[PDB]
Amino acid sequence: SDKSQNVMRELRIEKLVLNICVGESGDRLTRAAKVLEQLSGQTPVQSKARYTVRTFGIRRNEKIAVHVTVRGPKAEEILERGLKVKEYQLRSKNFSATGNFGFGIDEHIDLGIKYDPSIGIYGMDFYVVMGRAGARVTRRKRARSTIGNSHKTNKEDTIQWFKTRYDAEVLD
Amino acid sequence: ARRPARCYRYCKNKPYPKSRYNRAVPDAKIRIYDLGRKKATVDEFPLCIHLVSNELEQLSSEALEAARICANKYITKVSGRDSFHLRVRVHPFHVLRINKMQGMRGAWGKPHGLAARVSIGQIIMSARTKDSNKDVVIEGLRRARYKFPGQQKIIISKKWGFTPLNRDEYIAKKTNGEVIDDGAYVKFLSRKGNLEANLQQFPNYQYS
Amino acid sequence: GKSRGYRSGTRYAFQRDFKKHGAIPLSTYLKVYKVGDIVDIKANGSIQKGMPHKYYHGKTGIVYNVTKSSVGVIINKVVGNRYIEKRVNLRVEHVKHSACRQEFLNRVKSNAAKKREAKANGETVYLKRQAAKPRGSRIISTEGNIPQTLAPVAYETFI
Amino acid sequence: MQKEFRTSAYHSRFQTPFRRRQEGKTDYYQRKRLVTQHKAKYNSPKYRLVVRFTNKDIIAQIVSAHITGDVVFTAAYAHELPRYGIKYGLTNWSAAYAVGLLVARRALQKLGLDETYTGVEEVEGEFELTEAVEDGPRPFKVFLDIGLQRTTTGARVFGVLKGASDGGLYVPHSPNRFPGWDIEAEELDAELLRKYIFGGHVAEYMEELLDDDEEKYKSIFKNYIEEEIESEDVEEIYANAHEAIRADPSFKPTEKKFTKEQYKAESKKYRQQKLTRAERQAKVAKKIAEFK
RNA sequence: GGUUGCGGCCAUAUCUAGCAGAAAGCACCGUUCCCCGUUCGAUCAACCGUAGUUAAGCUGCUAAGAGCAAUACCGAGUAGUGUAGUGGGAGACCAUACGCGAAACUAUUGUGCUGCAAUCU
RNA sequence: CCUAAGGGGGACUCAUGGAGAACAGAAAUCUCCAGUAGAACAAAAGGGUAAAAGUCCCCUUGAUUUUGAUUUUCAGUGUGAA
RNA sequence: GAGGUAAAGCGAAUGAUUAGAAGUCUUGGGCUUAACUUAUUCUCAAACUUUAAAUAUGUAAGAAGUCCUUGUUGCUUAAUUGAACGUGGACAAUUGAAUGAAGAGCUUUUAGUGGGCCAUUUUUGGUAAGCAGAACUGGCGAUGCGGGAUGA
Ligand SMILES: [Mg+2]
Ligand SMILES: [Mg+2]
Ligand SMILES: [Mg+2]
Ligand SMILES: [Mg+2]
Ligand SMILES: [Mg+2]
Ligand SMILES: [Mg+2]
Ligand SMILES: [Mg+2]
Ligand SMILES: [Mg+2]
Ligand SMILES: [Mg+2]
Ligand SMILES: [Mg+2]
Ligand SMILES: [Mg+2]
Ligand SMILES: [Mg+2]
Ligand SMILES: [Mg+2]
Ligand SMILES: [Mg+2]
Ligand SMILES: [Mg+2]
Ligand SMILES: [Mg+2]
Ligand SMILES: [Mg+2]
Ligand SMILES: [Mg+2]
Ligand SMILES: [Mg+2]
Ligand SMILES: [Mg+2]
Repeated sequence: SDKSQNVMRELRIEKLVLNICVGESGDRLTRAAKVLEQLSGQTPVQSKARYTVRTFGIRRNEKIAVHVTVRGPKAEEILERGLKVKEYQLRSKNFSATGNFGFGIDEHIDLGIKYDPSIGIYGMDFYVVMGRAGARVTRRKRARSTIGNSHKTNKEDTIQWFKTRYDAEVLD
Repeated sequence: ARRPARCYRYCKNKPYPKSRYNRAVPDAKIRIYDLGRKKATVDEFPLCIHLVSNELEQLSSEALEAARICANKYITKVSGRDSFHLRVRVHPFHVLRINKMQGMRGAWGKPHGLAARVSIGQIIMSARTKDSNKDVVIEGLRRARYKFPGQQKIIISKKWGFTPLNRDEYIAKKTNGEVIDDGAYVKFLSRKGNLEANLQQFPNYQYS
Repeated sequence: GKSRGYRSGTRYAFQRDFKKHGAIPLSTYLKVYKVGDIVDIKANGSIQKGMPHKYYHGKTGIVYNVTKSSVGVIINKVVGNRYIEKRVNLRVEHVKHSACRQEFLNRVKSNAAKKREAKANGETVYLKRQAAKPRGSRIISTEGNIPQTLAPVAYETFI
Repeated sequence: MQKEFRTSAYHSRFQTPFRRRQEGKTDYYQRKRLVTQHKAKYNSPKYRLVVRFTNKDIIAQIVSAHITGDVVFTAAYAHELPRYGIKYGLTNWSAAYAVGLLVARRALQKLGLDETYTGVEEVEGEFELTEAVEDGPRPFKVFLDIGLQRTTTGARVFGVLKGASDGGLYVPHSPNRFPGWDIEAEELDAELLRKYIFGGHVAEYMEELLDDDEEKYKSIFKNYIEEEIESEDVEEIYANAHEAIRADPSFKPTEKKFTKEQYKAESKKYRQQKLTRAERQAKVAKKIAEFK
């Protein structure tokens, strides 16, 4: 057996992670969290700096960034809304060797939401984790194992799937 | 400055190397261990001549440096700097200690120098050259012997150059395609591991 | 400054075996110890409770007390010109049954069986063990094995 | 540019874990705590209620550990339930309860503690432990072993717990992991627990889904539809099953369609066999020759 | 003989790269009313066994495979060492006598075995 | 030195490397893969530890009461510690 | 049973270390040097190590043993299970290795001593010392006698 045209080998999005790494804590981070909760409909989570850097103006355990994970149709909707901003043209160097891809918008009003002077504009980071069925093997508690080589997601497969599913361009 | 070597001739102490426990140790006088045409291939210098220790003894880095310089100078002067490849086979890793540089109270010494601890039959210097350059290389080692304490023997090796094979087994493995160059040394064929990689690396391998 | 702490000098004694670190296999916890059992003492470095002192590492003794997770072992230690009875509390991770019991108890069973069978057959048997005796006479055949003469070899250098 | 990691020295010095830890099946920390017995209770074993859930089955076993390997005392599976009248929902919380009750009754029949330690004959969902009878043998003590499965209030392992406890086994436990436990007001709602014992949640899903999404009701509850089982008679399926389980908890092995030898002969046809040393040497010689 | 659950020893079982897998099991897999837990029903919880798949997991096989294990007219009775002499040698050290005796190396072979219960073309 | 850095339970996995993501760069945050511990565990060094002894979370006071036995140092006295 | 010293090892971990060769620089500069990576190469460790002696060291080699039957308890077991201690029965001088045994066991009481030194072997500090400091044994002290001319 071991047929490549099997139903269970179908590529599909596992999760989309939206990152805003505002370099400071306080009002700006709170408004970035408001932007993320507006876009995703989910409460985001704030990430703390792992260590202190004077050049970047951050300190250890200072709440720096904010991020949120979306899965399913909502992930698909946000991803295509962001691909509109990218005018459906990613680079060959946007896809990792493990088959994941990402891009970064610079203004969140380009996505298609209302602008508020109080909130201001935050840039945003999009990352999509690709994967087939059976990834639960690597994430479950009992009998956790690894995924076979053929079932793994790679760069070429992800690029071809993105081009087919979005009629977009991958600039080599 | 330096005491006579007789004060440090014998392996009386346990090995005392540089470590996290003694750190302020000077450098050995010998820093260069390979001389002559060290880039020559194995086939260029078939004849190997050794200076071998007949003593369980300590040789200072100063003596190693002096003998290296003496042998190198003589052989390059008589036969040319590219007619041989000389290798010093002992590295001074043992730290000698000196006390004076009160009385016997707190007499633990300070690092004073470096010495190599050599055994009986241990090779001190190796010189790979051509056969026609035998008497020259021998006289280079025989002069270098004067810089060392104790008894040393000059032994003509049974082996091809610096390889572990005799001068006939090397020729057999060479005509059988089991030896390839690696710069100054060689790699030998293995009948273990990936068959395809082994065959690719040794194309002229007449399998039996 | 001299240091004579409890675990001084146990750097290698209390180390785990190479590629044998980590969890204890549970046959250690499934063995059953009774008062009078002979047990070897070997400290396990990964269990620090109920650990023996370094003197008892490698000693063999008699179980005298059984508690929830431990046994009491009797050791005889030389202190000057006599032995002193020492009573050591050890968790069962540091204890193993001594293999000398099963051998002597097997010689006892074998002697009883041989004696009863010899009585059944009406003969006698000697049960005392014997040291190895000098071998008897024998004849060495040389068919296919004619003696080969060896000589001491000349001196050679192989470097 | 970077060092290759999987060197021969890495493999040489690697210490592989225990076989069943590398399989991700045995938690040896918890296993040591469960199995290890008080040393003054010399050869008396501790008995575990191993409860494991697969995608299709509930496995409940009473096990004691020995040096040569674990020994099963009794075992009840969820696929035995159709014999007792439960054919569908073989992984309910209620199916878990029935399996726990079955293994408890079977163990007590095997021991002889049937008339003594009957259990909770009238299941009302109240928290209760099997109390010993004075001047009689103590109840069979068993400790719950849920393996790698997480402890959550409402989990099915505690369904097997509750079934086994009501079946007459003494299994020490607390009611704060049962469905219906109010964590703020630390008391157990026995009405909701009885609902879960008799499939009340499943029946409520049937009733709530039928009048809202009939197509999903038709796909999810097909077997009930072709069996003409409604919500109001869901509970009785369990209530009868309980009774039957207490009536005859003995194990009836499935009659085997083939013998051991027939099974082995059939399976041996689909088993690749190791190449002989000479065979692989010949393969190597052939590959060398075709390499010239 | 396969498979599952629980194991004993804990690589002959691990690792890399390929290939095959009948039956059942296991698995991925579907859903969110309910108990429950999350930024995210991804993990964890519950529900259906209904819509699908052996693609992956798992199992076995392949490789002058890495590793691991075992063995030995392998090295080597070598290195080391207990005991001895009014032995040698200026010494450093060495030989001999009565005993014990490695490691590396080399070569060959192997690559989980097994207990309880249940189940299966 | 520590109300936790003590106790119990649970969940998670560390150092580091590679490949990717607006500002963002050698170092901020996000993602996947590899990762026998090359991290961490108050403080010297050694030992020990990976579904933990490490990180995070929840609940707590076993750091409580009574007085014996034992180990180390040892005279088989004391003290400390266990 | 235990051990980690001698030896050994370093194309095995840690740490040290000589030389070329082939690749990558994409995150070094001016064809080039230097970095890394890969397979090799010379040499090491009291406070390194996979391995690992010799000597030394723990225990056992019976009658207070082994086996068979069944009494007590408030301990323990789901138990009629065990734990410990027992009643009763069987196994007799080859009663269960060697060699030796001016016998074994037990108690009281009190003297001197608490400067040591030397030789072989192991060993630390020191250039060394008829120096200073340890290990095991044997000695001198405390001991004459034959030999080393003489000499603890
Ligand atoms: Mg010295
Ligand atoms: Mg050890
Ligand atoms: Mg403690
Ligand atoms: Mg647990
Ligand atoms: Mg702590
Ligand atoms: Mg705590
Ligand atoms: Mg924990
Ligand atoms: Mg005391
Ligand atoms: Mg004391
Ligand atoms: Mg030591
Ligand atoms: Mg050594
Ligand atoms: Mg070695
Ligand atoms: Mg090394
Ligand atoms: Mg007096
Ligand atoms: Mg006195
Ligand atoms: Mg005095
Ligand atoms: Mg005197
Ligand atoms: Mg005398
Ligand atoms: Mg005289
Ligand atoms: Mg004289």
